[PDB]
Amino acid sequence: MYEVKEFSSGKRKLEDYKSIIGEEEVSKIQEKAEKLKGRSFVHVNSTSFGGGVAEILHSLVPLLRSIGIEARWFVIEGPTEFFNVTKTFHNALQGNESLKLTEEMKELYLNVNRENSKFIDLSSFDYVLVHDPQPAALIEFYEKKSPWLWRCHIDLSSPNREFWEFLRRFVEKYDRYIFHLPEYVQPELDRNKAVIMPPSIDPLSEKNVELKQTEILRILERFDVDPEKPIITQVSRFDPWKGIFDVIEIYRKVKEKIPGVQLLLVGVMAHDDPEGWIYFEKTLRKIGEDYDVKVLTNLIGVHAREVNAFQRASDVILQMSIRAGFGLTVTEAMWKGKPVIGRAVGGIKFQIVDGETGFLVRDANEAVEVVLYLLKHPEVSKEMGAKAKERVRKNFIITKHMERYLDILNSL
Ligand SMILES: O=c1ccn([C@@H]2O[C@H](COP(=O)(O)OP(=O)(O)O[C@H]3O[C@H](CO)[C@@H](O)[C@H](O)[C@H]3O)[C@@H](O)[C@H]2O)c(=O)[nH]1
Repeated sequence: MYEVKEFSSGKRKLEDYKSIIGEEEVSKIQEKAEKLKGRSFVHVNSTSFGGGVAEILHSLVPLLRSIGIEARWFVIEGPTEFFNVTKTFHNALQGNESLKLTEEMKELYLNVNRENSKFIDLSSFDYVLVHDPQPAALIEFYEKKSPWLWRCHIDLSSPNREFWEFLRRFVEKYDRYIFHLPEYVQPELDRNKAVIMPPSIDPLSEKNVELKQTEILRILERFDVDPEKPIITQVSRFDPWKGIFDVIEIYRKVKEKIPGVQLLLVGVMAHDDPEGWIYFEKTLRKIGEDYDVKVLTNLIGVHAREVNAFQRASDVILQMSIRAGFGLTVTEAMWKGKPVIGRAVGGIKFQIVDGETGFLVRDANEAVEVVLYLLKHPEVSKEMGAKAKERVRKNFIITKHMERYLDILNSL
């Protein structure tokens, strides 16, 4: 079990966001952090590199620090054989009731947890937060003296029975269980001690920070995107249920009335995700040689900062997921003032205020209508975008994220 000490976002402090949330909110914040002044608020997880959870803590910990709380972040150490099992635990918990949990695995898991628990006495802190499965087992290797919080970053409405009955012996312990949406909350738990906390976006990160016109254009000219013609875009992982083929249908139907429209299929995916790289190949084959369609991924060098450019350069953003988690991509788009068109699923139904900040469609032909509407009526589009930005500012920003936690500690 290592520790953060440093960070990457730098010395992020509530002040760096003053301009974004106004002083009344920075105040309202500091207030809620006085009643928790000089306290212990530790975070534990699998890694500080790959992941959004990691990307969130790098900004969140410093932030908690600079507000009066002695935040601190410890990570977990383990051999490949430990992560692979957890990779399984993961997909097991998110459905896929074909994986088998065995004693070899249980022993390994619990042991890794028993060991990494002999490095830092977690029970000594005023409050403890454990992120995701991997370290859930820690809670039974110390005697509770303070509240323990379990933060879940995955779905738990239909988990692999075998695996949930095991993990649950750890989760049921913690004082509160935190889920992104009110659908990931397993019944085996006590709804009274459960907390809904949508994730958030950090306005100042690579993925969401305001770039300069010139850089956007460089990134555009680099992947052959014409900023002078209309652009529609869907940012998402390449899997069978993100509506990627529907977006292609939409782009084609729209293209009949607007022959210059361009479709941007953006998406970063790990090199060990065959499932993903196979749907990716399938997509290119379906698109055929229509180069007005740009398939942008990390293979070709697309990353957070490039994705940033692509979203900003878009006229309309789509998210035709058929099955979705919270949908941070919809959030980023809303932050950049873009009207989103998407399906009523998971987090997408909660973020989009139909008719106000974007539209919720049921199929592709309806998605086609609104895309043409918006394209034809830019001022309207600009409107929905502004509102969408406000919605995020007031609801899904890393500061409203923290303030949510602060609310959780004063409620213990
Ligand atoms: O191709 C991609 C895909 C994701 N992102 C980033 O990831 C975020 C969007 O994530 P979404 O695409 O919102 O993530 P989900 O698909 O909703 O993640 C689901 O699946 C995960 C496991 O794979 C679970 O842990 C989550 O709880 C579950 O919601 C955005 O902020 C992006 O910065 C990219 O930049 N490019």
